[PDB]
Amino acid sequence: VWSPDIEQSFQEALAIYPPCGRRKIILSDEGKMYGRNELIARYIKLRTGKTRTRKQVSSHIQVLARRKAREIQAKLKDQAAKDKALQSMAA
DNA sequence: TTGCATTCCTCTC
DNA sequence: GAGAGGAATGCAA
Repeated sequence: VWSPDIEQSFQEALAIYPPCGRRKIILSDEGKMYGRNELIARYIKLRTGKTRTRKQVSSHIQVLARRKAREIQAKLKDQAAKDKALQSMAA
């Protein structure tokens, strides 16, 4: 589903299409309405050839955000317990 | 526990 | 109403 090749081009898309600000929507000269994940999905097909839904992309963007949000706090908790012990014991 | 999908929300048009 | 991104849920493994 997120095979190394599809994953590669997805990582490529992330570098190609920078993250959006508050404005999430843009119109082409023909009037078709565009989002970042839609472009990302589009770029996948361009390089991979495979089909990845606009929503499949959004799901992936989410889980990567989840992970990094964990890895940072799991570090802020792995030491918060070591700090708590030394303090609770120093009492 | 979490990587997937799927709904819910709120924006532009 | 159409269609979008992103947060909320839903859901096996």
